[PDB]
Amino acid sequence: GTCTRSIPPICNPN
Amino acid sequence: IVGGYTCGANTVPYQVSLNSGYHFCGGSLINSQWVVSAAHCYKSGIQVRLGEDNINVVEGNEQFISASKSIVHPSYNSNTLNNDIMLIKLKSAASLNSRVASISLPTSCASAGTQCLISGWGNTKSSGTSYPDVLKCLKAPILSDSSCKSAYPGQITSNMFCAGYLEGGKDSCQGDSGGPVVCSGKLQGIVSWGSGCAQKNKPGVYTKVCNYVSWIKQTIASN
Ligand SMILES: [Ca+2]
Repeated sequence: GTCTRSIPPICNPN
Repeated sequence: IVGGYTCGANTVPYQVSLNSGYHFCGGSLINSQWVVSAAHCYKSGIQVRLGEDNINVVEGNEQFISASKSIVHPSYNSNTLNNDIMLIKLKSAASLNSRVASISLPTSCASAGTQCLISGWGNTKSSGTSYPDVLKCLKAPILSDSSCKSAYPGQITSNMFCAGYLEGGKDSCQGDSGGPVVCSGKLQGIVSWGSGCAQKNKPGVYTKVCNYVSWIKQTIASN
């Protein structure tokens, strides 16, 4: 569920 | 920025916006020709926008300068986000003034509890999306290493630190990546990642700039 804070976010399954 | 406040025009004169036909990340001006941002903000065609307040209106004091070099840390790991740092060389030097100014690099790492200024044009909502026109600001403390690691087990490298508020409500967010965390007048952090935004027990995670001062200097000197 964790994501980078970019537009768009790059996210992990967690 | 969630739970922050309007900075005021050009009150954060090192803050830049990275633009590819839209704002997608922040960055920090560290001299007239070089910007620090996050490695995960890398793309072709970056235009650096300096002196910005309202990013949707030409107000005066803007400088738009193309990136001529976008240098991701060679050991950036896109899955762990270790070494999430990028150096951008401007195609021409920015004109430095009161509204466009560089921020100093650290001479030593910062300590837990020190108050820092985090800024950007990212989402201002922790649920849903609302993107501001003008630059937003947040005062936030550096958290202890044990608290950071307890919040994000197995995920915090020595090149990261946590900052913010475990009670929720105040944080950086999508669109703030690459922008500054400035503590005692030094660039100590780069907005990087987190679980959601402004969620309880999930602070922001930031690239630890003090570990990269030598790499930054050596990379600039050879480019
Ligand atoms: Ca503008």
